[PDB]
Amino acid sequence: LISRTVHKLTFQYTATEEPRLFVVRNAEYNGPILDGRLDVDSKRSLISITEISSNMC
Amino acid sequence: APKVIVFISGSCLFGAISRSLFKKLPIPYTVVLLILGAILGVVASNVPLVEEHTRDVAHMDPHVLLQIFLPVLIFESAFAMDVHTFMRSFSQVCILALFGLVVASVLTAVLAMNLFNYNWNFSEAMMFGAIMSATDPVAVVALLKDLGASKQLGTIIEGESLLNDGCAIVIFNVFMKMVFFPQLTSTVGQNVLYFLQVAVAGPLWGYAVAKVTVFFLSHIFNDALVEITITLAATYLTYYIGDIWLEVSGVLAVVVLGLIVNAEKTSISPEVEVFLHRFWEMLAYLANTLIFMMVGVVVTQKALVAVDKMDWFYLIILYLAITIIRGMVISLFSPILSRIGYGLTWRNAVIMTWGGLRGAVGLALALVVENLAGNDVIGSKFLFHTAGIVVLTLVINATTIQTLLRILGMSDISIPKRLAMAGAVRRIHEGQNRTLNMLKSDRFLADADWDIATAACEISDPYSPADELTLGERKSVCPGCKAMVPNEPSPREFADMMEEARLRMLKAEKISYWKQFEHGMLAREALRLLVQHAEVAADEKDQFILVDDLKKSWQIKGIYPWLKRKLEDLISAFEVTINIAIVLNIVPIIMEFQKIEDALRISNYVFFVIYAIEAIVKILHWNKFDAFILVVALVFRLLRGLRMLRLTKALIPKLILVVNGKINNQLSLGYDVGKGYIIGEEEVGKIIDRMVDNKKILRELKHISETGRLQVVKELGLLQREHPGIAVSVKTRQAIRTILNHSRETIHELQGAGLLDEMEAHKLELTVEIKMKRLMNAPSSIPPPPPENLLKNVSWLAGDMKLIDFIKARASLLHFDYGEVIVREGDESDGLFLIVSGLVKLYGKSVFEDYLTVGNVIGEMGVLTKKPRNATVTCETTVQVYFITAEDMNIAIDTFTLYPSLEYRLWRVVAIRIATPLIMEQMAFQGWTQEKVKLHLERGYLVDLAESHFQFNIDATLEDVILINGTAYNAHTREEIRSPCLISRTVHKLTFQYTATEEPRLFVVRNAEYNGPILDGRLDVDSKRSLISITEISSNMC
Amino acid sequence: LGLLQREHPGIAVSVKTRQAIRTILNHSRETIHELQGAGLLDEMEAHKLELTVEIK
Amino acid sequence: MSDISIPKRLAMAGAVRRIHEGQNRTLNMLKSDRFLADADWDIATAACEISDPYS
Amino acid sequence: APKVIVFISGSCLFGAISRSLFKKLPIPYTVVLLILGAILGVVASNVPLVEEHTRDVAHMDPHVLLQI
Amino acid sequence: YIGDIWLEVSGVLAVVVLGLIVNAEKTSISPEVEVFLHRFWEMLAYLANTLIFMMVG
Repeated sequence: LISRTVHKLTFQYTATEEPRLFVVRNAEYNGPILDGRLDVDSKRSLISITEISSNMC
Repeated sequence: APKVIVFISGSCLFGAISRSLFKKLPIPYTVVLLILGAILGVVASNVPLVEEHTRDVAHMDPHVLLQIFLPVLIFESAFAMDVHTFMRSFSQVCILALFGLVVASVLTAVLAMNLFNYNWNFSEAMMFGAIMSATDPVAVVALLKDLGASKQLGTIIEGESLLNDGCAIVIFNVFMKMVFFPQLTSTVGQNVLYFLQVAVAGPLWGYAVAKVTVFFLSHIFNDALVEITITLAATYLTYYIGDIWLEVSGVLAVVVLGLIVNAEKTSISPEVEVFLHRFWEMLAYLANTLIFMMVGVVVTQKALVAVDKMDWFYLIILYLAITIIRGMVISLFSPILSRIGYGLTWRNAVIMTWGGLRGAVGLALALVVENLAGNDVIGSKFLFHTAGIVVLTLVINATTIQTLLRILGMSDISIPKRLAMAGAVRRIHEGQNRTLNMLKSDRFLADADWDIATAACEISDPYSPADELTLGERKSVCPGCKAMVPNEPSPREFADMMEEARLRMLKAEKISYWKQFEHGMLAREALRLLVQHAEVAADEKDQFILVDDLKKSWQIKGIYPWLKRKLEDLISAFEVTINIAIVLNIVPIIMEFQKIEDALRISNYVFFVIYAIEAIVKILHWNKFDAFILVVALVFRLLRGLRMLRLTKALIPKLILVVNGKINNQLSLGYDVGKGYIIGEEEVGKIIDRMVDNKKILRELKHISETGRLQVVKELGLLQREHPGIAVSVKTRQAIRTILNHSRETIHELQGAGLLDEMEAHKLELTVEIKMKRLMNAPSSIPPPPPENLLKNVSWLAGDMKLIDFIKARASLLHFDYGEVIVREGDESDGLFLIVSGLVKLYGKSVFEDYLTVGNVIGEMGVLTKKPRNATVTCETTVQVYFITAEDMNIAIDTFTLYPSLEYRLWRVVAIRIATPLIMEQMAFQGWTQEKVKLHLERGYLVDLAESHFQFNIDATLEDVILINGTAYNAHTREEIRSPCLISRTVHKLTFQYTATEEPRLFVVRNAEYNGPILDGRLDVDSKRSLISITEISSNMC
Repeated sequence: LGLLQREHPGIAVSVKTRQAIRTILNHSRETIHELQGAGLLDEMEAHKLELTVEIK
Repeated sequence: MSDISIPKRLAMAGAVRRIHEGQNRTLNMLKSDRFLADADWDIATAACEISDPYS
Repeated sequence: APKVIVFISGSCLFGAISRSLFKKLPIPYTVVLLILGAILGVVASNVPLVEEHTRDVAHMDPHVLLQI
Repeated sequence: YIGDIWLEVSGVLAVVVLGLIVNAEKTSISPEVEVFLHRFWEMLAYLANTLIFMMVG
């Protein structure tokens, strides 16, 4: 487990190693924004949001 | 063998089958219960055993039917009501229910007399109209609750139904006593006294029993059964005593009792509140089931032998006329109802007209007409027409009220609610995908049938022309990150950006208010008011949530401050003995109102020992009144005057306690609404940099938010200055509630960690629940502390008696009147200023503007850093301050140097105050409230940088490192940091330069703590062998 | 436990599917609670979704 | 049979100590709030006191 | 007028008072309920209105007592 | 009622067995209904004890 003391990792690329690194990124931003786009379909009952974005203008 | 058990339990089982089998069908379960009752009735008419069962049950006495079933229905209808929304629109509900009920009963009486072939007089026709005008919508209230908007219409319909049922039973009882049981004659004075008795002493008797019940419930801790028993016994005793022992309308008494107990729900423990809601719903369900079954049995046994084709025709015309009459009533009251703040639209009027569902109250009154008419046909016609209009209203109005809400447009799901539900469903789906990918790689659950697991775990979204055009306009409004094309704004798209930013700010404010309520900071009603103001402000053109509409929450103005000051002007063990003597002499007043009444109670206990020897010779204007009472006693009415004067001079301070309680209840809501607004604006200003990207819009929204924040802070400070003691009481209530809520969270986090098992955690949670209930019954006006108690309760000063003594020795209480300037912006730091009275204004060019109040200390950073001042302080009221000079603070710093030093405590207070915006800026995106940040920062400690050679190594045990003052160098001197800043993950080692006039300060928080499963310790038995207690809780041993 | 699965295979698959579905629904319940605490979902909509997971 | 066992006594004492340090942290936070600074803190400290049930 | 409501609700209120007033005392609330019932019984033997109430309630059928 | 009246069955043992089985199959009830049912039957037994002791006195 690469600790807090390490700041930058420089991997050597060679044969028979090809190193693998697994990272987890700080939960997520549960955006209070949450803008989206619906589209009405046939019979006007399946109106459903498609593009849940939460990052817009 | 009681056959009532077989009928009651069979009705319960048939209602269970009816509810279960007809979930999908739109026909309600009450009409199919009525059909099953009719089948049981004809089976009873054929088979004699079912005749025995239904004969001894369904052919009930009328009085016992009302006295058992009506209090349950009326109390559940009052207890399910949202009392605050009911009272906000009490005017419309009252005028609609009362006046619409009396004119609908009159019109139904006139229609019955002029249309029905029977020779009914006006009294029996008014009985018929009273039964027909009683409405019980429950399905319509449920449909209007779940279908989003028109939230107020459900409360309007439910309150109108409750008052309609109560007043319908009142006019029914009046005309039943006109027709059936007496037919006596009385004068107009007795008639107006009887009307006054019913229509006034109903609610007053209900109020008296409700206040006694609420007082009894407030002082009951740690037994739910006593509380449920008290509620049930209070309801039944109120109805029985009012209707039987007095001539009081007991229905109005149970209405008032239910509304008051629903208002004072905080006097009940919350688990008992949840139980009481489900319990009264269950009792009303059983009452409705029994009434509908009995009505079906008696309709097909006794009421269906006089029905003809003309009766069926009259039933159809009666249903049409009742709907037309109710619609015309709502239409004619539409101007008066529209003149009030929630004016009815035509859509709400149509829903109110078509939601007039008849029910169990009208069925019960028809049943008592049937059983009181005897062998006459009038009861048969009453019961047949009531059951017919109940069946017709249930079928037609339930199905068409669903279709009519769909057609009129009130059942549409709003676009923001659709977006929120879609985001929740997407989060649920990605969480389930993560859980599935975890569970497929487990060493135990690898061979599970995953098709069935994926099929069973599928949380679908419940919500699946103008709308598409509007949504297309919104996505044309926001290109942002998905478009990824730069451009420049235009004067139409600038207004579009401003409007969308306003909507985003209001949505984030609503999210902040719900975060405050969910973490136990807001009350419920403050949350409702704040989200209502945000939703109202989202509907107008360009307004935000204003301050002027929020002022009405904390407008304490009314009759109550005037009563408070007048009774306090009137106020300003021997008295207990005299009050006990007057209370003991209260009973001979009732005796004199036989040995001539035992010599008139021995001359009224010899004039109450000659007024207790003239109050012990006036203890060797109130005393003038006592002397006048004694002189009148020396010269029965004298005793009455003496007793009433003693009662007045005893009951005045209880009246000021009631006035203090009412001002406290309004002031608590005002403080909660204001604090919710302040916390919401602070949170939305922490998250406005990500949302609003245009800088002009950012500056305008920040300016509006800061003006609102400053106005609310100033109003709350002046509000504290208006009523000081009640302000101290509400602040102490909120402080105790915060401490106990966080203790509850600590018990829950110990229960989740397994360190405390469920029984011991339940004991400790029982202790904190008892403490919350005792906090509810607090004094409403804690007297305000002197300046000395404020000075002893400063955070740094508070720990040590010696430092308290030194600072109190070298304090200086200074007084500044209105408009004076306490300190300038650019002058030197000459000392602290602890505000002990009043409100100040911190104008400063940091433009930093703030209002400080009682308890805040000004100049701590100034007297530590030896820096020129930041902001000038001008008084906004008369301000009393404690001026601890800089020389006194410096010699107190040089004097007190223990392990908690004065320097360490002062720098810790200012370090928390300067580290809260940094952690809130860098970590608002992880959903952290300000209170959680303050609590997480309060676990920290400053580092003695003089100890470790002025170089500091950030190892993995440190969570957040904030440099508070001075400059620092980082790692292999890569750069320099010279500000208040949150030292990030990239920095590994801090090397501080030690020089003059900086002396840098660093605040660190260390990685929660190891909650040791070890937990070894040592006890020691003491004298009497009862105080055996653990001393050395170690959790780190061999 | 491996030999116990080998004794009765189908009942082992049923109890594993029960525990898997229960784990997924418990974590969905925790996700609804963490959306309710974050304010993104109000109390009525969260009560609807919790009603769905309770029915499941 | 009514004696409280030693491990249960230790667990309850640890829970009470965690409660007390949490209340001290909450008090030090609440004394430095811009709204609740003038509360009567003697009453708050008296009302919030989760004593150990097993002494 | 069903007097069973007055007896049932009075018993509920007296049990509430008995539970509330005797939390600290080791004597249970059932025996003090029995003492209050004895006081109500001699009051009923003297006063005829309480005789009417307790007579139509407490002199119950045996079968309905068991079956309820 | 059916056991004691319509048959000659000891209905007390029937209610004992019914209560023990419903207590065993508590997972067939929803948990909020389980909490309600516990407090509800405690309340009904409290009212029954109170009424029996008052009547006996």
